[PDB]
Amino acid sequence: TDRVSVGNLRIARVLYDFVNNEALPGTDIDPDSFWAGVDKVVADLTPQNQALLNARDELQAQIDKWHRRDMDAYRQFLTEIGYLLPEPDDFTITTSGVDAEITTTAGPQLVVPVLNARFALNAANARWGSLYDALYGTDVIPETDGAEKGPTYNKVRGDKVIAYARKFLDDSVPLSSGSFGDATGFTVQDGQLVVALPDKSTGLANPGQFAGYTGAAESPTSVLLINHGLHIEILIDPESQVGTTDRAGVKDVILESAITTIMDFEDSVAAVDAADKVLGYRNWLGLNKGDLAARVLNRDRNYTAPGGGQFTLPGRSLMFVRNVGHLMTNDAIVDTDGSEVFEGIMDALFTGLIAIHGLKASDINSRTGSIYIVKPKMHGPAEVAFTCELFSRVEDVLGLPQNTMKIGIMDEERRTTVNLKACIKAAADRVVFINTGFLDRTGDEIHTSMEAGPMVRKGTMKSQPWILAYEDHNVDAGLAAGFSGRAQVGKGMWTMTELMADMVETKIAQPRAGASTAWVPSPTAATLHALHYHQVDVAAVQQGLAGKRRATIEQLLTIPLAKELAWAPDEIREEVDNNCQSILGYVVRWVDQGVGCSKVPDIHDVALMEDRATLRISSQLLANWLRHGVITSADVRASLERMAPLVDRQNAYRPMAPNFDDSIAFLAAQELILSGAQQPNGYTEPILHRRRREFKARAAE
Ligand SMILES: [Mg+2]
Repeated sequence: TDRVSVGNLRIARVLYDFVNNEALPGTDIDPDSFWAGVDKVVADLTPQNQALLNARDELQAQIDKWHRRDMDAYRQFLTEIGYLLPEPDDFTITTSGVDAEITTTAGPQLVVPVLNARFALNAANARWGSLYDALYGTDVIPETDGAEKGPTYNKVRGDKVIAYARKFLDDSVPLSSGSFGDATGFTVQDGQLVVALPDKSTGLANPGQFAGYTGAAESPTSVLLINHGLHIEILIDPESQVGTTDRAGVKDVILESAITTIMDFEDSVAAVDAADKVLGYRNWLGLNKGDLAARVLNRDRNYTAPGGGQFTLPGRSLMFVRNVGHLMTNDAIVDTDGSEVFEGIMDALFTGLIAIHGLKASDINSRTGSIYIVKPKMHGPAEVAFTCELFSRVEDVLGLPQNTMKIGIMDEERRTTVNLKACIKAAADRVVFINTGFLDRTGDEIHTSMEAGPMVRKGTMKSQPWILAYEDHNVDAGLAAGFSGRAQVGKGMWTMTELMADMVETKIAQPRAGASTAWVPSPTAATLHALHYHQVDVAAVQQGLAGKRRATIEQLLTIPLAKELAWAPDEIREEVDNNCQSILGYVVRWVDQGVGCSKVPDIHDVALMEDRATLRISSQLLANWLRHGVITSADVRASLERMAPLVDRQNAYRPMAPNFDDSIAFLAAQELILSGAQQPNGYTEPILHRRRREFKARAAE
């Protein structure tokens, strides 16, 4: 074959070559020492990795049985089987060497598929974004009569955008008197910002909110402000299209938006072989070396301090990289017998190696010397400790200081939720955040209690007792662990990519809940969500929550079982079509085109961002309804065949209809539902990877 032998490993040549020719040069790490290290790490930790997976199956088998055969009894049971462990002693995390974007700044956290270079670059550059563009291009500014979007600039709509932003400025950086709506000009005098009004001139209520400016102080090209640690930059140009119409010549209002971004190797991308992993690793490498070009990465921004000195602000989002979890293997590397090597282990080694470049001036990501890795789908403290040991072994192989590789803990599996304190403690010196990945968490909620009975509709999950308890519990544990000022307390994604007016009105609940960050689907969403952090003083919210215990173990364990006679025929029908539509729209692009993240309109025609987690939920819900007689196999088939044609319509695309059984993608969709109950913890990768590889094979012959 086309593999390279290194000890007990046989590395796909493309991966081998990529590492030696692109990743290693510049790290001082000799190839022979690196590969020997890979071999050693895989050999040493694989047994423990498998053991952990066996533990998951064992626990789930006991739970399935318990249901097939009272909160006090259930809780007692979970304790006996080691599912629910004792609460560890109180403690404070000790993670050091973390950048300000994580320890101090509260703001949006963007996620992007790392296999898409364009997206990745746009996301990295999302650190700064036009509020005008975000307001004008979305429904935040309703397209009422006269204010709708046309092929050319609508002056009326533009005026609404201007007023919207002027109000934002008034609410964020208050003037001593008057409002920005009446400003006529901006000047810097005695290191002070002076806003000219018609009747008089005024300074800032809090002069300290003035952070800088560009151009001559006597007539700045831009004025930099700061609120709750986030920058706001007013651009000034009386000659610009918008400026010519503004009272103070204001051209735009730029907001520091995506403070941090997660370059994702997991749920938003489809990488089933060495070739796919390499495309991802190379983009990750380009990001860290700063030379990725599809467009390029922006340079840092230069300003003059109010006092006179020159300073620079990062023009890029501080990058995290989300490795895959402990489950999957990938043939990018196989042993002598041909057994695939655990993908998570490889990601730690490769993304870690690559991350070293982001620790040096491009020919910088982290100035404090840390590598930020999000580790998803972990189940319990032992799996967290396993990840920490993996990182410890990789640092050794890479010759990096111990604890360089920090971990962003996803709280997205039930066994981690109910043992969250312990999970944090296991990574007390490496954790940089905990985040409530509500989608995966909901998927795990359904699978864990699969045998308990029919679950409530998917949409109903967002407001169930278990998830609300889960959200507050995550915050409580993080704050109790001393996260405020040391690590991020984050919350989930807003998947309705086009409903920005709704996101702006409701996503404010997250920072209000003490979350120093939350996930956004795009640069536009990051800029709009940034608004929330200007309205909410997260640092103050967290201080006020410190010490509070708002969720009981009972609330966390409250299974989302549906009540008797809960739905009507039309309601069950809608739920099935909606879930099938979501599954088919996502899967067809996954299997046929290798796209792990797509915008798929639901039964209500609302554009929803689909990823493996949204898929895990839809497939698990239907698997659960089919499992308990709520719907028949005919209902599932009919929905799939009814929605399939619509998906073909919405879309190098290969139609699934009319001959659905000839479509590998259609078959995958059907398999995910019908075999959903048998998938490990309801994970979609096993099926998705197999079907995607099958497609590639067929396409090759
Ligand atoms: Mg997830």
